[PDB]
Amino acid sequence: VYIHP
Amino acid sequence: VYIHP
Amino acid sequence: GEGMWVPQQLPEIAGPLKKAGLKLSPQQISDLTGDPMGAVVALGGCTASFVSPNGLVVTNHACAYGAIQLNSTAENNLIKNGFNAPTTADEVSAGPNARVFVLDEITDVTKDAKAAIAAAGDDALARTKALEAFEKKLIADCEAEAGFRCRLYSFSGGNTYRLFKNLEIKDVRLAYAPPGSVGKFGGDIDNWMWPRHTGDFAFYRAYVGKDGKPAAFSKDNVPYQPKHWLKFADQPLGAGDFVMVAGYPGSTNRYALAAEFDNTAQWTYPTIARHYKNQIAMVEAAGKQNADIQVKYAATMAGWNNTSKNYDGQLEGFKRIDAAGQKLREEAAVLGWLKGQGAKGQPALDAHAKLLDLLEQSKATRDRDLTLALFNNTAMLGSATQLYRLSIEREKPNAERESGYQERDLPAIEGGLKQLERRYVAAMDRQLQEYWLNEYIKLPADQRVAAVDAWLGGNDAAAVKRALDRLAGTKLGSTEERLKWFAADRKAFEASNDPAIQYAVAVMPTLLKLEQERKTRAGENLAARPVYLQALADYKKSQGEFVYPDANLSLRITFGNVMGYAPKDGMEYTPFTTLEGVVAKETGQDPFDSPKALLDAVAAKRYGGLEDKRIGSVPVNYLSDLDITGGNSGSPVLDAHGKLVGLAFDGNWESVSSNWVFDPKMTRMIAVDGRYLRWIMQEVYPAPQLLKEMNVG
Amino acid sequence: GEGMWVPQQLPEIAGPLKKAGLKLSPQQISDLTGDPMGAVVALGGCTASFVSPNGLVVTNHACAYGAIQLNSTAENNLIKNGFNAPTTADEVSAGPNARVFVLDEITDVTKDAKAAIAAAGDDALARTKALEAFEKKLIADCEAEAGFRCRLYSFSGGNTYRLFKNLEIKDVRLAYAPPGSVGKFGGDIDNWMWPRHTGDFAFYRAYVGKDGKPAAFSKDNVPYQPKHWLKFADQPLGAGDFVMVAGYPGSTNRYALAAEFDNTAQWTYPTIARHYKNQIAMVEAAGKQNADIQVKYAATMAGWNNTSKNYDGQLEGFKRIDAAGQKLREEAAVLGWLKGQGAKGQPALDAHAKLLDLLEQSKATRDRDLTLALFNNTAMLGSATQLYRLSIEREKPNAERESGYQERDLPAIEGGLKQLERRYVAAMDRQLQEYWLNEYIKLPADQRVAAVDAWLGGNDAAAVKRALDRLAGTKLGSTEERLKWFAADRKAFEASNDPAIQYAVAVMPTLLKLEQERKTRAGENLAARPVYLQALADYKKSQGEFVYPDANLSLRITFGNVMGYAPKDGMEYTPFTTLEGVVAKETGQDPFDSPKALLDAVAAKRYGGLEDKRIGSVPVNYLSDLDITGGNSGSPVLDAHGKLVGLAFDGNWESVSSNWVFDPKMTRMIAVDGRYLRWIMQEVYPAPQLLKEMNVG
Ligand SMILES: [Zn+2]
Ligand SMILES: [Zn+2]
Ligand SMILES: [Zn+2]
Ligand SMILES: [Zn+2]
Repeated sequence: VYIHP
Repeated sequence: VYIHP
Repeated sequence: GEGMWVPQQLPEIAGPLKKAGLKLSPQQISDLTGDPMGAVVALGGCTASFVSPNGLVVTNHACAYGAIQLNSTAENNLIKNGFNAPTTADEVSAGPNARVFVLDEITDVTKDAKAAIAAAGDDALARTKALEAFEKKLIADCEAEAGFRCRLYSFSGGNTYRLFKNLEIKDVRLAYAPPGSVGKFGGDIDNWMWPRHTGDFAFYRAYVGKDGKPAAFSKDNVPYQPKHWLKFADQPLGAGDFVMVAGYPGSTNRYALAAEFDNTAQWTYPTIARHYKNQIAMVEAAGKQNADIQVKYAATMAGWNNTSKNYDGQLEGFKRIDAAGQKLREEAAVLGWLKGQGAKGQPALDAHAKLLDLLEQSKATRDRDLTLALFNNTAMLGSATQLYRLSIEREKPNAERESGYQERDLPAIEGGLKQLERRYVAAMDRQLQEYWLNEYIKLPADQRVAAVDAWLGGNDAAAVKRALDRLAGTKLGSTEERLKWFAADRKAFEASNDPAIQYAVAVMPTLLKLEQERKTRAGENLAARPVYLQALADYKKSQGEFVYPDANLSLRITFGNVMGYAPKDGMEYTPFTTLEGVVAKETGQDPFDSPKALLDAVAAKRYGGLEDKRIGSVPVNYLSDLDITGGNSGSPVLDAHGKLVGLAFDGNWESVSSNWVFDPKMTRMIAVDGRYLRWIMQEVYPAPQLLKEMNVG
Repeated sequence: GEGMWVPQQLPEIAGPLKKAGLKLSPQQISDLTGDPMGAVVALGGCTASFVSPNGLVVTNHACAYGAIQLNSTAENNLIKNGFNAPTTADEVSAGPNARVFVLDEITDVTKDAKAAIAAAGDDALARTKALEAFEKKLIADCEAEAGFRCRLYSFSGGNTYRLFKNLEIKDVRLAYAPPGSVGKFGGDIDNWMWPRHTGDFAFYRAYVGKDGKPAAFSKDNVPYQPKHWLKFADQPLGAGDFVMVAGYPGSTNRYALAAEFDNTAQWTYPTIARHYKNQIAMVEAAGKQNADIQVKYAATMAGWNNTSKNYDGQLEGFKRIDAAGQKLREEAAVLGWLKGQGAKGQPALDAHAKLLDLLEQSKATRDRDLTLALFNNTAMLGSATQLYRLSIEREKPNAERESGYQERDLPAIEGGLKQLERRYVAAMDRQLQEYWLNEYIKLPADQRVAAVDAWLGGNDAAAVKRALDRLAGTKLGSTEERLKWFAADRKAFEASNDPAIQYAVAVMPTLLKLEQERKTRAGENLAARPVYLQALADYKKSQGEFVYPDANLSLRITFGNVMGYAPKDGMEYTPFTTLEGVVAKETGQDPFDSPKALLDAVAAKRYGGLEDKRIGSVPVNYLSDLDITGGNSGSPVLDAHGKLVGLAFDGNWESVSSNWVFDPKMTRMIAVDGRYLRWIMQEVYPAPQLLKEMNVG
């Protein structure tokens, strides 16, 4: 998923 | 492979 | 699409054939000894086709595997290296039992057959004996012309009988096989799967005497001159294009009682696959340590692996489509439908009751029957039982001898005993006897054989141990001892101290009685089956469903188009694979170890004039919605103009359960593209002379 | 296709946009506060958009996951059950740190920024401090207008600077979330994978004070009235159709030295992946036995899972395309090309050598630096160190306070201390402390920290236990105690007997020294980085390649078309998935346990007016060739007319290596179809109020 870590 | 049997 | 059409159904499929794209007239296709149907030949368990006027025959690597293995040793392994004969004089015998059958004539004999059956009235065993007697006489008459072999086929549960007459070519030679890393690329890992990248092809040549008549192997024989042979396509085959296959599918079980299904799914397939895997594991270990065992057992190993995986696949496919459920639910629907017509539908309903009872009967002894059958199929017990039984049958007039033991069967018997030399190692066979003795003792008391118990003298490691030690004393391990007993009389077998012969003599009465019990079961089936199956066909007709007989090793036509399938949502398999996909699976280790020449030619895009623009490479294998099954390997795939575009060789994983319940979305043929054949023979393992002979080099 | 294009590059993509099928004018897309671009908002690590005039905001479930989790308990678990506010008064706060940022203005400040840097002279640390001071002043000025938060961005290695001003909405509320088995269908098994069947959406509502101006949560607040909002497509999206995304991708490393790639692939990703998988294992095991741990750590666990799997996929994609070799050869080509330009190439060659030395300096202490940062990121040590550092910064004038510790950061700091209440269990944090202690102890002597070694007073399992037992005496476990310390002064920290505070006091001088080293290296990087990266840009352009900056959390546009991709020979992934593919994956066990209403509705073929006749079903997810990365989750996908056709949420497995080397053939966006959002909200977890508000019910 392209959430920002 | 469709050798019999 | 669905259907393994008999040639007598061509009027029914002529329109569908046109719609799918056939551009030959249905008339030209109805000529079974014409162009091109007359090029298509039976091998006995595979198909093949003539591809030159000098008797060149193409089939699969997997169909020729036997012939290849027979000709291999640990130090000259042809399976591994391939084979190429630069001149016809270099071609090697495919073996005494190898055959090419060229169709001569078909005759409907239905009325006669069921008259002879009816004339026994009402005794089950006698009914079987009467059909047997009728078949023998028919075949004896048909085979009066020297060089022909004939066969009686029962279609649709015994509603139709036809007699096939074939030219029996008995000198078959191997002309070419690609290395096994091409012929069987991907091995048992890619077997029954797509994406596939396997160059599954090989060539034979057919030989006859100098007088043109069939004859067994001799250097004085010359190539046969077929009346008809196939030509390679001149148009590139693509997605959506028309394809057809003509060939010899073996068996299907699409007309079956549900209980026949459940038995097969719950007992038959799991049991046989377990047994086959256990033997594979034994022979694999022994063969890692012993190259002689490895080459000698390679063909047996290919059969065990292929059938076991097929069964693993059918079981998985039953669960995917709930076959058990569909069977139940259509049986309900058919039985419901039958009573719904009172007097009319009463015979059919009786038949169902009968069949079901016969099934429970065969079920009562299934463990016994299978286990004894396989124990007796090990090399020395098989040889001794077969040879003893022959000595017994030889005492009767030839017409009363059991099928498989008449005069017309002597060549294949003697051939089998010679071929066994290349397929037997005593230390290996000992372990299989051991395996099957362990499985026998493991059986329940009601499931035992008195004669085998006594022969054994106990139920433990010790008895097994003594049995094995005893049997090791046989002389049947040599081809010459086997051929001696092939000629000996019954008295001589009964006088023998050979331990394997002693075993056969000990069990034969039991085997003959079991055989009588089967012939009697079959006799009742012969009454009930045709009625019930005619009803199933009638009901299918009433549902507008497709109606064609289960496969029975006779000539059938399937047609359709090149297309992939969708195994899961979000994906699709494409109809073709390509050269690049072969090299992508390269690991340098069996079974993904292509020849160097292949890897180099692919890296260099040497496409040899054979690239298809639409896929940007040379095609390797392709999917189509044809309806094939075991027996169809080697079948030529023809295009809209009857030209050769490939060879049938496999089905995709999800297809195999269609043996029982046909699924049109997941049922595809996997074929090797004629362009890949040509490509391998140009760039990888060259055979310039064969390409020239086929007018493509 | 490739490119995370800055708005200022619209002129250069106007042509390509039109050719791909955009029917809006480019000028219309140029207006970043107009229709539709002004609907697109940042969330701080995700993207979202307005979809109603009354402040309704749609994003991914993965983006709202923290908020959903903050409002969940073991007894009333909204991650599991979903949430739905039947009226706006039922909406729950998303948490004090939740934000919606609405773009107000962008300004180029490149000239001024670079003059501030130049004025520092030769010294690396002054150069960092000059840029910091520049940034703080600029931001202070920008933020003089109440309600606005500003951000300075560096692009292309310091070659361009722009300031963004955003309206900062500070009262964000949860309006709707589907159940977890929809929002995260397939869990971590399907994460980073196609085929994908995930309903990854949720809705917030943005609130402001009655005076129109941003405010923290209050029952007196009312919904924000956005200037622009998106509309749902009235045309069915199909394969090949144009799509574009605007959003906020976080970071890419496509401009990087070979050695920076090498270190990442060889050390950074495998190290982090291992540490994350180790912690996942402990927390998973504990949460199995304690439902309060399971719910409190769910958001952290989602992060660890998502990151570690992403890193695994990157490592695999590097091997698939030989990224190491690609980077080695590109760099040799740029260095050759520079050497070729004589004198005028020299400043970039020198920059390259300086960059490489700075990387080496970094590498010498990497294990220490990572291990200490992550030990200090457990909940109590993280709290203690952050709050002790704030008490130090509070004694300086605000303009001189470290960024993160200024007055403008106090809301976030405080909100984080409160949020942690729903994200901490002592017995879980202890195990995490223990993990990191054991990793610290495996560091070699030259990677150790005197302060931590002294505090530990030993190097074995006993000392570890004694330290954990000491830290367990902290009182920072409670929200009220953390807030006390949030306001306390430096002296109060240095007098404390709280053992976590004592740790912080003891290690703080060391953290401050490490920070100065990092600022020093950053200052050298300010000198070298823009010169080399400009050379890289110039070289790419001489090669005719696309030139756009790496992602840096600022607004970008990407565009392309709906299309699948080919992962290997003989197969293709189709652009869409469908409802029946969701059901096909059902197992009744997490993560494949869809809501019963979903399974019912699909079985009954209730498509709700949303069927796309071309796929035979309601579309669920789709692939396209857009160029997105972490931070794009939640971005609207627009069609040719600027209508909403989906939300961006993931990449396929093979795409993730594109962070370092872009592969056009295997790089796809995975988006959730607007129709599936609507279908879920009609048939499965109904929200008729929201559908009506969006004019689709
Ligand atoms: Zn034509
Ligand atoms: Zn002898
Ligand atoms: Zn239009
Ligand atoms: Zn206190």
